[PDB]
Amino acid sequence: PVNPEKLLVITVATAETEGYLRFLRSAEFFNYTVRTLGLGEEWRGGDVARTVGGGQKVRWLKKEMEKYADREDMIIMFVDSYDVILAGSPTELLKKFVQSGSRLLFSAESFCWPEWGLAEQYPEVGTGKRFLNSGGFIGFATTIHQIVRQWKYKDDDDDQLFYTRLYLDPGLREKLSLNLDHKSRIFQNLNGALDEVVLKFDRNRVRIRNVAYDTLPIVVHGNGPTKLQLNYLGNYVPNGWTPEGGCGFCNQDRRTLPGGQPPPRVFLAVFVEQPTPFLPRFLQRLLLLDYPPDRVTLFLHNNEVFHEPHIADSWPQLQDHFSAVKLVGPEEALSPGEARDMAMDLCRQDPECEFYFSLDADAVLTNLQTLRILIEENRKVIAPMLSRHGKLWSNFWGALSPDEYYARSEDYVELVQRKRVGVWNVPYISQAYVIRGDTLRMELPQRDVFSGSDTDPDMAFCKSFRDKGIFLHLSNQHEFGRLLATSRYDTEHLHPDLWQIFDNPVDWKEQYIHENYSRALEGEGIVEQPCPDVYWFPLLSEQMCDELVAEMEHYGQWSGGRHEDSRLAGGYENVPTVDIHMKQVGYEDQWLQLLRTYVGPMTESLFPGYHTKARAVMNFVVRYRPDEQPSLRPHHDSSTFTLNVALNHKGLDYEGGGCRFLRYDCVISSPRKGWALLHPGRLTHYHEGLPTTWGTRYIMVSFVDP
Amino acid sequence: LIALLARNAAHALPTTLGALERLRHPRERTALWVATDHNMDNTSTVLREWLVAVKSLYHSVEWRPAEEPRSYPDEEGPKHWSDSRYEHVMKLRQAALKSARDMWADYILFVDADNLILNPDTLSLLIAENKTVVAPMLDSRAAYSNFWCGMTSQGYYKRTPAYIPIRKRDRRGCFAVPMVHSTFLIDLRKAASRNLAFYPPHPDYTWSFDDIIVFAFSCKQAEVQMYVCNKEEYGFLPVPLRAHSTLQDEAESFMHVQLEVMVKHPPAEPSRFISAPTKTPDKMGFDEVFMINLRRRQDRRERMLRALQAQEIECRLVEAVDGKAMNTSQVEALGIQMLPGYRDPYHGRPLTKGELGCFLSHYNIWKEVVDRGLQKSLVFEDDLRFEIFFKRRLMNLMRDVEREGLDWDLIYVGRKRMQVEHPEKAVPRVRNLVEADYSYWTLAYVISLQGARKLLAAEPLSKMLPVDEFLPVMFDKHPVSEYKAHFSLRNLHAFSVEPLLIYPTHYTGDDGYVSDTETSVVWNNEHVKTDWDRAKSQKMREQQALSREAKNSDVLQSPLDSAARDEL
Amino acid sequence: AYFPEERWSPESPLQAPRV
Ligand SMILES: O=c1ccn([C@@H]2O[C@H](COP(=O)(O)OP(=O)(O)O)[C@@H](O)[C@H]2O)c(=O)[nH]1
Ligand SMILES: *[C@@H]1O[C@H](CO)[C@@H](O)[C@H](O)[C@H]1NC(C)=O
Ligand SMILES: *[C@@H]1O[C@H](CO)[C@@H](O)[C@H](O)[C@H]1NC(C)=O
Ligand SMILES: O=C(O)CCC(=O)C(=O)O
Ligand SMILES: [Fe+2]
Ligand SMILES: [Mn+2]
Repeated sequence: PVNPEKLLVITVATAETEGYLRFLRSAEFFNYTVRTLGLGEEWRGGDVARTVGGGQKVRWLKKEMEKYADREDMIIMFVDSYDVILAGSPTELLKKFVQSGSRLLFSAESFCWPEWGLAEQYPEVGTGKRFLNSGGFIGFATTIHQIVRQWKYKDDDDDQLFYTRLYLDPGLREKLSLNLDHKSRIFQNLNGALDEVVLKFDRNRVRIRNVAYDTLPIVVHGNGPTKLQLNYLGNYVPNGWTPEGGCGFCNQDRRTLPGGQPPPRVFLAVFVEQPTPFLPRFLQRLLLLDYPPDRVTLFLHNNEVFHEPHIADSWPQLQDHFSAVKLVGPEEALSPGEARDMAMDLCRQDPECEFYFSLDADAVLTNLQTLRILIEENRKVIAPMLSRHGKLWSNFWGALSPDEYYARSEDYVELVQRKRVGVWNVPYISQAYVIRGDTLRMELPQRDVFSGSDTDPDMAFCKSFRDKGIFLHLSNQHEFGRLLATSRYDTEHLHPDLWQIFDNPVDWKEQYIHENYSRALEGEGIVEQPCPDVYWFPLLSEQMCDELVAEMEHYGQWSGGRHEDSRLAGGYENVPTVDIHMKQVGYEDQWLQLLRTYVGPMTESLFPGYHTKARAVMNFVVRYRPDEQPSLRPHHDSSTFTLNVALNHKGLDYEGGGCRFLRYDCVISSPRKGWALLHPGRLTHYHEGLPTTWGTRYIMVSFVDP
Repeated sequence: LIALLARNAAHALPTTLGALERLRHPRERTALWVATDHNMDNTSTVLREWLVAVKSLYHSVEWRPAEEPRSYPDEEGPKHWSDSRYEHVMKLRQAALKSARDMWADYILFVDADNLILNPDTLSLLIAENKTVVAPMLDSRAAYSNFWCGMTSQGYYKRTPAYIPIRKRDRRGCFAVPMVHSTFLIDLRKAASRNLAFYPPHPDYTWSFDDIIVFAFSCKQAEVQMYVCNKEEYGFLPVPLRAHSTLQDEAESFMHVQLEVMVKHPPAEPSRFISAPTKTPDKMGFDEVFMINLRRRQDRRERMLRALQAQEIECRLVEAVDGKAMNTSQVEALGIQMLPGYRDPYHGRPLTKGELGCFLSHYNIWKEVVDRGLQKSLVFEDDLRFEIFFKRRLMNLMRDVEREGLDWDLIYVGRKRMQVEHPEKAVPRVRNLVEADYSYWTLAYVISLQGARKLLAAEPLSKMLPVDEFLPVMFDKHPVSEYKAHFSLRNLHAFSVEPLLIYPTHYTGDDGYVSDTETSVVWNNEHVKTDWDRAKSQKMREQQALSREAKNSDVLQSPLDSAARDEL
Repeated sequence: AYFPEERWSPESPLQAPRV
């Protein structure tokens, strides 16, 4: 029945790092009484775990212990403060200590770090660990007083070997009742026992379990090269994310931009490389962000001569928008690492940047509030969650292989599909991030972060950030955007973007398909029935029309007109037209895909009970000119129904007429640029073409389901 | 509802159905949805007979036989698991789940046709745990069992530190496990059980297309934890054979399972409503099979005779001289003389009456072997266990030894190696054979007529030792040179099989361990009785010492003795 | 793949009786 108030927590930490804050949060979760030593004092040691060290905490605790040299009734425990996260309540800890009944319990470890020779001197242990680790201990104040009063060495002396030598004395160990926790009852060192720990969820809290010994530890000390694994473990224990209650320390600690002052200055950046499709859309989208232009400093670094005309066209609009606008053209012959590094240094040497916000070329931000929410988060580093459409490829990583390469974690499939929501600790981010300026200034002062080795610049950047001890958070609470596909982007066309129908269908539809199509499909009117069994619904936007006529005029070869044919297997056209079939241009497969995806459902909803697979063999674009060819004679079409789409605006470019249904006395006189005509053409509908008078007109015709 | 899918299970069905019949659950509250398909044997007929006989005892029986085809065209053999077979089995399991749902039946137990559910209370015990999915832990001759404690990411076995502590029942308890298979209960009364399916894989299912993995994913997506319970010893199952294995290998594996049952339990009695196939014992091509047994021992005698009839091994019972019942005048009339200076190396005794009786029993067997001119004879002690395929593997080895010729005298088949060091030299061109070193546990060996003649010509009666001290002397492998110095003819060509086929039934210190050889009085006097000193019994089992660096890699192994699936 | 998860869920309530 030990009272909880007799236990005092003692930790040492020179500075205040994010790890120390995490430990403080974990300790405060179970109302622990923590006293910190060496707060602000210089680290008179050296490398934390490279070869040796730890000779200053002993001196500090020897100076501290003089106040409690006689407090027998008090129980004191010491522990690291940078890679330790508490998990259990004090009551169970003191209960376990009472059950052990020793005077000083040390955390046991698997290997002998400082020396190897003294291994045989250790008393034998059945199943658990045998050696001693200096990661912490629990003991009476008099006992620790006696054991550590004997310290008289240099401040740079190693620590664990002194404890090992003191423990190895048999008589003193018997007198001091020194014991080791071999079966992981209190302390669990993640080094060497990575496979003996599993996460045991609960309702409103989380814990860890040692499967090998079937016990629940209280303190975990992820020492050694296990920073990644303990950092992963810190996402849940003890209040990270439980199924009942969402996220924990994920909603508080927000700036909320109060005061009405001009919002903190932002140094935007753009790195257009590996030529990115749909560039003009992103350049246009660069303006409509929800942040005042006077507080936005742009830096557009190009690396492609191919994309030079687009940036040149867009440049004046940006120049009028932002307070400061700069360009670095492709002629500088600058590798991406240099670009990122001098952008980083340009902000780093300008005290007026407070959040250096990179944004790569292939990251479309469909949410216009990304900057506001991310800045409100006030994380040291933070990235938004973007994933390819209908895949698993995201912009972060779960865990790193021993080769420092992409492995697969366990929760990654959860996080990519938003089954879990919060702000997650992550060992690699890219393609969009928000870094705090102070971290740039007094935390990353060296210049060479992206260059300096053979590794990729991004991996080098995250590796540099990992060793310095800086967290790389990541949030996916809302929806932020999607990553484009630049695996293959041919550029041997006037508008090579038109071939991107397979690669990025959603943005292709957004740019190209007429904006009124979806509303018409879901059934709020729009579609018209000028004559029975005839329908008028808009399909294409103006960009499709103008880029298509541009491509076809680039080809230029206007074959057709003769009553015979070689493109036809039969070799005898019922009626000839001057036409360019999609087969010779190489665009036919994309057109069949478009018919399959964006026309089929329209016809199925328009004609109930009809089922289609959208097969088309003959598809072409016909030009009507008053001098080349007149309109067609009355005839019939060799297909179930015919899709008829105009390609240029009537009046502004040409004057004429549309279709003429003989059996119904129907005349179509005003074709629209972005609309399509659907009508059966086998039996019921005898149609004739009206003659063009002035100008030149283009019409797209296809025969589906022959 | 008790379900059962059976294919080519005719060797196993008689004992398994009797075990199901012995379950203490009211048959008017049970059912049956037994289906059988793609049978190459008479399984459908045996099952039809049983179901016809038991039909009036159960609430209902739904029978869906398909006698043809006997195989799929995409199958390479009876043990090949093709995708078409996996798909069909998944469809069958889905249909069984549907049948279970339509009668609103309380729970479904999918018993596999090769699972021996020997504990009659298995159902009541599993029901009392009140779990949505719970499997009885089934025991097997290996680390194999009906559950996995771990999976990496593709659904393959992943060794975990929990498996061995669970497998040995050092930790008893219902344990969360990522997979249970073969035998498991689903509670259909629990609401969450409605979303489980085996036929349509989950839309998000992206793992290997395998019937046990797909169901585990469905369980995972439904948030249904599959618990495994090992609180009791529920029963036994055979180990999955290799793909190129025959139906005979499967039948022999199941027979070995029944033999292992018979090691610690009364025999699993077959159903009285099912016939039993006639066995035709043979002597496996040996000239004689001897069985040494103490007249006072009958439990072991009966067990061994049943085990031999099980393996179709003909044997001649050989009686034995009870040296403990022997008086001095009988020993003297036989001319039995102890080797001068003989002292048991572990305790400090001259000998026991039991060791004398054993020695004289072997001497009498060797004499009969010589008098009859028996070219090859097998000698058994009564507390042996069989390796898998024992008879066929031993007959193949002996046929290879004879065909390739060998002047062998005492090829050891089962022993305790006492010299634990560098490997022994493999005999060239003879597979699975090594030169024998110093050995304890002379439980059984084959001897040739030449060896028996040499042993009789050694005149061993004037220099009596225990058989396990005499034999290493006779092959010049005895470590004590003084004992060899007591003898002159040391020309036994002794070899040993590497994969021993026989082990003790009980080791020293095992529960039920009794030694009629060690617990005997001293040859002389009657007040010097030696009790078994639990502290002094030493050679309990020469196997834990063996997990050392004895190599043994270089012996030509036989294709036999191959088993396990991805759970070992 | 480090630290395999143990996501438990409370059992579902019993289904309503038939009629
Ligand atoms: O900037 C500092 C100042 C002090 N320490 C101390 O270094 C000791 C060991 O470092 P860590 O536990 O981080 O490494 P390990 O040696 O356990 O792998 C701990 O007591 C910390 O208080 C540190 O890591 N970083
Ligand atoms: C907090 O913990 C203290 C000591 O650790 C204990 O005495 C007290 O009951 C706890 N109070 C709360 C808020 O639960
Ligand atoms: C789409 O339809 C709406 C309906 O009100 C109209 O306002 C808009 O101009 C249409 N878009 C076009 C014609 O591009
Ligand atoms: O060119 C064709 O034959 C089809 C076009 C046609 O007749 C029409 O536009 O109605
Ligand atoms: Fe037409
Ligand atoms: Mn540490």
